Amino acid sequence: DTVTIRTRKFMTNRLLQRKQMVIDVLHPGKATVPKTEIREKLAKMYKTTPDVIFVFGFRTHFGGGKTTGFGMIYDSLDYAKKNEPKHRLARHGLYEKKKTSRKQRKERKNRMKKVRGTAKANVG
Amino acid sequence: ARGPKKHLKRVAAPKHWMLDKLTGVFAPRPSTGPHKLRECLPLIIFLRNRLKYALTGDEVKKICMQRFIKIDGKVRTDITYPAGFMDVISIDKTGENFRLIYDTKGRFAVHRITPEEAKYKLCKVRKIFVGTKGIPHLVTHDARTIRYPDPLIKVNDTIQIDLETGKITDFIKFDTGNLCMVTGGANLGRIGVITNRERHPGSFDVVHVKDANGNSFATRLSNIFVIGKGNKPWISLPRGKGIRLTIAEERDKRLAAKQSSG
Amino acid sequence: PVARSWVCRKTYVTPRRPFEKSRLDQELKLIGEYGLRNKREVWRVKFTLAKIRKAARELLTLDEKDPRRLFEGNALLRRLVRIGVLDEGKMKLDYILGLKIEDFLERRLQTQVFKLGLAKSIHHARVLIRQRHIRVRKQVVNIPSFIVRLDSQKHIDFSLRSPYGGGRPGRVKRKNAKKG
RNA sequence: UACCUGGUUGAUCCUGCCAGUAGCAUAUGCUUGUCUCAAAGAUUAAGCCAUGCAUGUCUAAGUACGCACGGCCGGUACAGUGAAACUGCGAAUGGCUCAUUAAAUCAGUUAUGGUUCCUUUGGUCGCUCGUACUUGGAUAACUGUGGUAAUUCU
RNA sequence: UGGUGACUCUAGAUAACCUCGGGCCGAUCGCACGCCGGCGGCGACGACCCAUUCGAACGUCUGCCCUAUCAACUUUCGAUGGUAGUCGCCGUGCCUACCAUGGUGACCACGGGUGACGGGGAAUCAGGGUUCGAUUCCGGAGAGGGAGCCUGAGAAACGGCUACCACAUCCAAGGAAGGCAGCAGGCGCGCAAAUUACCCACUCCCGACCCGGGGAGGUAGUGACGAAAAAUAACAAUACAGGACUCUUUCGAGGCCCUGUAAUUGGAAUGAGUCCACUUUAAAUCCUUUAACGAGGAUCCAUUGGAGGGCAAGUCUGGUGCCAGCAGCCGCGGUAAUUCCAGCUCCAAUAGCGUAUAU
RNA sequence: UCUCGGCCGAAGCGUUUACUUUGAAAAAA
Repeated sequence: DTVTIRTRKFMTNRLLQRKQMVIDVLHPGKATVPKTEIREKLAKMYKTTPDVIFVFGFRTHFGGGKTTGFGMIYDSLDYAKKNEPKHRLARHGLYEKKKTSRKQRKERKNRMKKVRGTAKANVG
Repeated sequence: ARGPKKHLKRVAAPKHWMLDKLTGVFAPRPSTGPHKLRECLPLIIFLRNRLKYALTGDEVKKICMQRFIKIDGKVRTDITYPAGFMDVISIDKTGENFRLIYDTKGRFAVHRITPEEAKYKLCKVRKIFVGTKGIPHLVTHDARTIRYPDPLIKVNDTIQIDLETGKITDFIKFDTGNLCMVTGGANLGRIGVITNRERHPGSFDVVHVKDANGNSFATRLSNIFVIGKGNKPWISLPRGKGIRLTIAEERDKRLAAKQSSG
Repeated sequence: PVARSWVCRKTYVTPRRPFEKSRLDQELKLIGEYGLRNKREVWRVKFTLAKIRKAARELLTLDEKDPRRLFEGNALLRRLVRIGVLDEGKMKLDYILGLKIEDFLERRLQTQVFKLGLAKSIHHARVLIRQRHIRVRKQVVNIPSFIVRLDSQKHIDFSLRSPYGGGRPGRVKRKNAKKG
């Protein structure tokens, strides 16, 4: 009703098994529409399922009129898992990053550099 | 510096790439290939900046490593592969073909070609030499060696190459009155009929070209690429027919379009 | 090496003589009529007009049928007409030098809000603009120095969310009515 | 915006500089609410450095006999992931700094018909008249014994 | 045979050589499978050799600051040229042997200095010019200072090695290990310059790689270097003077006429701020968006300089009395100081302003 | 143009610089 979606640019993009577009969302008196709501409106609009819809980069114009972002509709969830950035999958819960920081990895690598053979597997 | 350089700063990148400044510090350093660094478009620039089929270099790498791109009929998985003048890009997944032809502004315009024209290209021979038991060899701009060429082919002539077989199917002599296109310098991207060729021994020979509308310009001999015999090109031309429009005419055309705009 | 850009340009010039009565009087008069915050706004508009005049003089030193003169002069004249500073019929490079800082200060959003019956006074106009009560065509404009174009003049409404145009009572009115 | 003003004299007109005046770039003092962009151990010390990180790398396609896991079940040549190590490639790019350096560096110009060139791309690759249904010896990794206070030593 | 403006070019034919330190002519790997022992398709990798790309290295012409209290320089220990060679990737005094005596210079050679890396460029600028350019792009050079090397295609490499010099670290005193002018950070130096943060999501680079790595880079932190926008109030009714088409004797009134100490009276408006939810983005943050609260001394309290002239703005008041001080300059201060110290008032710029220095 | 010249069939330095005008070639920022 009060929130509308219109996809200005649109390409079929058979090379990455997805359709990509720019989303213009009209929310004249509300906060920035959550990504899940935009995803379900897109799924209703393009006769697909919400799990293959990946939206990002939503910037709201000055004054509160409209938000603009980008969206992708993959042909299947397999192609979605195959052609999406890992963080965009992690937003949907389909990916889990490592639980260690860069410092720990670098220090472990430099400690491994000091040992030879299978002992390299026995470092902290 | 020691040895070769592997990076290309974004501002140091060729201007015809139409790269912007704030995206990053680096530009795609084109791979070594059939075309020079400054006269080539990397595959990543064509697949991302021009066709918008990808948003980042990661997606370009995905597209290329799915083996969807064929430059001159062969699959290339190098994102920074230098595709140059007259190269034919084929994407059978989307069923579309492009020919890298210079825009009248000096830039590789996205020029879609029919699948029949996608089967051949035009190559300007750079050198001809007899070698190794008297076999004649011919080297073009695509850096491809062709043995046993026609004896009537000389330097600055342009052969027509069948991309599937790599053999010469026809050729055009560098002669006055043949159509030609400029591949360097100020007149880069312009198309016209050769009028005369002033020769300066020991130096660069200058070729004079006349536009279809009658605008005469000049160029060096190395920057002329014969396109057709007479005034009939052997390839399809971009939306501009090689005619350079003065800024006054560009402004007038844009204003006229805006007058009838929607 | 950084992806950042450093091209930054100062938009004004301070006068050579700091304290001269004539210049001070004229600058304060301009501030008074057009409700500007300080002298730097006058200096900024003067710098804009000075750059325009320098371009006009440069173009005027060329030949009449000069492609650069023709192209650049037509561009400059069209730009000055589009913002309404120049008359639609005064489209020659000589009429550029006859312009004044008044012609540019008249095109601000403050002046246009005050002169379209949207504000009681020009300072009221600035306070309205700075508080997001004014919109142009569709965008809520908030910068009083907005130089409105000629086709943008006819669309200066009173927003669609401001208490004066959008009907939602403001903080003060809501708080006062909620205790009554 | 192609500009000047105060100061030698009892007063004047000059030469003339001092001082003023406006940017700019460093430092510094006082003060500081919002927001966007953004420089930042150059100047003196190319002075000295604790510590941590900054260059690593495997595909279906070089080498798998680490049960480290492990299968469709087995007396199975090698199921498959696969650390380690050998092999290959990169480490000569990047980043920093400006101490050198005065036709030296550098810029435009031209030459290599006076040279080298990993890589990419194309070509050439039975053009040679004289165990092959696949040759040999190791050396890692692995096991096992050690030295040294000490190291990415061996 | 072909080509160049030009070869002692390319190609062809001869007569021979062919370095154990061969110089090529595949003993390599994956996938899918089809015919009568054999035959094969798609690849990956590797290897001469020629082009090509990326270059590198060398030459040509023209062009760099100040100095003559630098006028002669080079020529023993190559200085200019020629011949032969050596070395080199090749041209070459690059280096030798022999020969010639040449070569450069007021058109400034040679020497010295440079708080001199060069350039694209920066500041200023009527027209000319002056000054700057350590600094993110290009080229050069260096890795504490010199020198010599290995590997490789490419290094005279320094997050490679070897040695000496200067520093410096551990030691059981026998030995061993070093190179932040990388990113942070520390000391020191000084007038003078930030976090021992997060991430490879972007830009690209590297690798056997669609998969790994990257203090390169990106993102945040400090940040009044600097630049852009930009709040600190707006409106109305009133006690007041002010003002005007009108008549009036000074009023009336002018409120789509307008000022002010008004710390009067009102309602409106709103963001600074604190908290929400999104949005942003690898996570964050910051903007933006939506809410809730948030202004009357709107205490949610603007400063820095100055008030004799130059140059804007008080010979008002109090104090000091050639003191203390101000003052870029002229000058002020010696008991009515417009100039100092303060109060009030004003005015210049304004979230900025003063000062020192260079230009 | 001079070996005369491809719908009647070509001179475009067959003695030099400066200067002036043109063209080519010349990174991006």
